[PDB]
Amino acid sequence: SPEDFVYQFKGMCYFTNGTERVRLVSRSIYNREEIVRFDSDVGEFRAVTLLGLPAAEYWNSQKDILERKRAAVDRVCRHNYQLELRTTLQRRVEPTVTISPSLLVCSVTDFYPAQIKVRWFRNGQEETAGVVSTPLIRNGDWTFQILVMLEMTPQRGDVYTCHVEHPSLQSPITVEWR
Amino acid sequence: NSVTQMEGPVTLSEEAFLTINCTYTATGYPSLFWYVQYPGEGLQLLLKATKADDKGSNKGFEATYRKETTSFHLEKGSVQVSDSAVYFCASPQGGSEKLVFGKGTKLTVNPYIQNPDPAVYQLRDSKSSDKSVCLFTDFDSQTNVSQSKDSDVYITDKCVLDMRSMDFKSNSAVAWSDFACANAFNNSIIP
Amino acid sequence: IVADHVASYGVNLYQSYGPSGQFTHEFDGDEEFYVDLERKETVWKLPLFHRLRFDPQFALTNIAVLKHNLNILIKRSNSTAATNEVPEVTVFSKSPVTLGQPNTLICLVDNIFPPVVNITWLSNGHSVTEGVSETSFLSKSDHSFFKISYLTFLPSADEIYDCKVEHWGLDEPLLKHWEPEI
Amino acid sequence: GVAQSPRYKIIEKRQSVAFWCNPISGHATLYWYQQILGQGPKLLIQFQNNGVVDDSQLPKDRFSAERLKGVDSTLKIQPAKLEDSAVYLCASSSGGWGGGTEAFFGQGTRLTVVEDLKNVFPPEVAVFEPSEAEISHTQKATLVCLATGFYPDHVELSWWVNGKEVHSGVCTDPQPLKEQPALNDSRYALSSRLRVSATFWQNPRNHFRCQVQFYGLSENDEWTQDRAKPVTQIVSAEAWGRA
Amino acid sequence: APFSEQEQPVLG
Ligand SMILES: *[C@@H]1O[C@H](CO)[C@@H](O)[C@H](O)[C@H]1NC(C)=O
Ligand SMILES: *[C@@H]1O[C@H](CO)[C@@H](O)[C@H](O)[C@H]1NC(C)=O
Ligand SMILES: *[C@@H]1O[C@H](CO)[C@@H](O)[C@H](O)[C@H]1NC(C)=O
Repeated sequence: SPEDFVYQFKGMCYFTNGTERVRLVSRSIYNREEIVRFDSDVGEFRAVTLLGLPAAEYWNSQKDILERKRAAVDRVCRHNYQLELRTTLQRRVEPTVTISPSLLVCSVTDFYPAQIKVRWFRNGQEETAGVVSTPLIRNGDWTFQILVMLEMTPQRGDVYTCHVEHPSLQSPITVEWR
Repeated sequence: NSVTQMEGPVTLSEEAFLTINCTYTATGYPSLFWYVQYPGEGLQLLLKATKADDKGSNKGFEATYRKETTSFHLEKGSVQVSDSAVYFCASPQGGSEKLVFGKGTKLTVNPYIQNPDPAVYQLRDSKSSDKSVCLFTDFDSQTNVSQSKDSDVYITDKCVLDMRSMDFKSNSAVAWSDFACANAFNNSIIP
Repeated sequence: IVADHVASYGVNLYQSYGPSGQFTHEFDGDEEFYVDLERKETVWKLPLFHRLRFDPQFALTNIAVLKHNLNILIKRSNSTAATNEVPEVTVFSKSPVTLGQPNTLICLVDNIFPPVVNITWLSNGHSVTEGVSETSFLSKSDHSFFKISYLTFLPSADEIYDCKVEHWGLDEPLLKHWEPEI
Repeated sequence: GVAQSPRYKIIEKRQSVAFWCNPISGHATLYWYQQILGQGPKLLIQFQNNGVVDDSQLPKDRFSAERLKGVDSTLKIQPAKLEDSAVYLCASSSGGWGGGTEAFFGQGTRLTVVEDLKNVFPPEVAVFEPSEAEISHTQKATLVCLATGFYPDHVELSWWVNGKEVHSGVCTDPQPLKEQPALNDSRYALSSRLRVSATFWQNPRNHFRCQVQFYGLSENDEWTQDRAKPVTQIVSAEAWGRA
Repeated sequence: APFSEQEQPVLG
């Protein structure tokens, strides 16, 4: 293994309720160690690691840098959110949902955004015993997929139903399995 | 572009209140600047406001970044004759924040001439003694001079000199070039 | 930190190995665009139409400040190198598999550090270059990275696929298997 | 601050010029502006580090700039158009890397593009002594300096009492006068005032000197005409105290 | 255009 020295910088913006509560955190990282952090709720630089102490003590002395960072939550975060409000936040793609055993699985694939709740029905009554669900799988191509399995005792059962709700669905999707 | 300044020259007295309007248009959250250019010098940064409700202050000049009116008006309570310069409103625009300047506003601050003593003296060369120059001094700041009607007669525009050691300021103009001093400065107010 | 939406308007990366670097914008965990630092070119990844524009020069000069700070910090740490983590690989399809219906195989390599790795696909034990693509290094809260590789494949009863990742934390080229259960 | 070179430059109508600029150490952004006579700085080009970021207002027909290694820059104009007579400012800014976006300006390069290098002549300067009238009337003495017959407007006038530069009581004209206004390459004339008390002018030890610094032709500029080559020079005029 | 955050240089 050859030696490698990494360095990272992350200007991360946090949005809550549109642009009501917006918070900027610019993280300077040596390898995996965040050394200096500019927290917009703090107002100035704060060293997190011994390495970041001379960097934070210097940046805090420069008045021009402080004014830029204190205004970056507007100049960067809130500005980009305005064009984010016209592009990615408008993106709504409907999930494709299928049912197949391997245990009964409900394959909900290719949907955006991430907020999604799916429920299992047995004969009309919501079967909640042994419904193991999977994490939210990020495909990395601006789509998500989630699998939901159910411990099914099928003998003399009639019609299992998968029921999913999503922000792209005016009326929720229902697909059954007789 | 994206920054509109107070179009036109401004002239004020030695203790007047200076106000230069400047408005911005650009979307987003831009920074706003004021640059000064004293006569015969380069552009200096006077003051700046980086974000909302920040007020830049320098040399007695003040400017409040006001989002409610998209303004950034420059103000000074007691202007001075040394404040005579050109003032530029500037705001960086575009994705790269290029500093683009407005038209600018020329400001000349005339002194308050307490007790005028207008006179038209004749000053003669220190090397020869047959070429001379007419000099108009100690006139009021309201007094104004104009270029002579004759094409081959030169008159300067007035200028303000201040002898700080004695707290004294006075205006001055020069005429040189058949005419004489008594009728050289005429075709003006000549109090 | 809790928020409705979290964006990384500047995941800046520079390492001494190549030397190489990376500049991307992330919103809610997905990659908006990256900047090819060698070609000085912005490459967008938005799944929409947009007339947006980003000057690639910002990336080049931002990464330059990173290089400046990195060299000074390698010195102030008595030369502390990056410790190699063990990547966690997972292979899965994008859509449910139907015979003859073109699909996409996804290879998620998680917990990558340092940000250096080869990801290739094998079909029936042999290498494949047609129809493979990947994402940039996406950022993680613990300041590691994860990468996702894609293989467009045609489901059949005779094609077998493996994902071959290589990292210094492995000491052995990992192969994750996947078979088309119709 | 930012260093620019040259300070003044004279070039013929159909000819080339190159302006050099060294920004403040470590500043990413670098601008070239154009300021024509009494106007504002018109932006020509903006550099990021070594890469051009904005050049929408750069007339590529003759204007061109470069910042190869991302530190100093050079702006070139070829050929020249008589409309190019202006002050070419260079400015640098941290651009957000190390400081703010505010730009720090250099001295600029005053370019005067002439019709022919044969209308370039230095100034003659004379100083005129105070009048006996005002010394008994106002108890003050006014000296007058007059630089005439120079072209172009590349002059820097200063007063010097006893070898020390004086600014108190001094007053030069903001703009010169054309000898013959209709002429477009007309020689200029400039006046200035220095005021002192009656007792100061009446001291034979007080030496009044008016320097006007002229900036003219370069070394390599060809000059044949019998009139002395108008190289950049200093022309002075002096006076002494008397009673 | 999308703005982006700028990393600051440390003293050498
Ligand atoms: C969201 O903002 C609205 C204002 O439109 C406010 O009334 C509401 O309380 C906010 N929601 C929160 C604080 O959770
Ligand atoms: C590591 O650091 C100390 C000083 O901080 C020095 O004494 C030591 O020799 C260094 N050696 C190595 C191998 O890093
Ligand atoms: C990737 O492959 C190249 C050549 O194929 C090799 O030199 C390099 O070491 C590989 N990367 C890793 C992390 O093993």
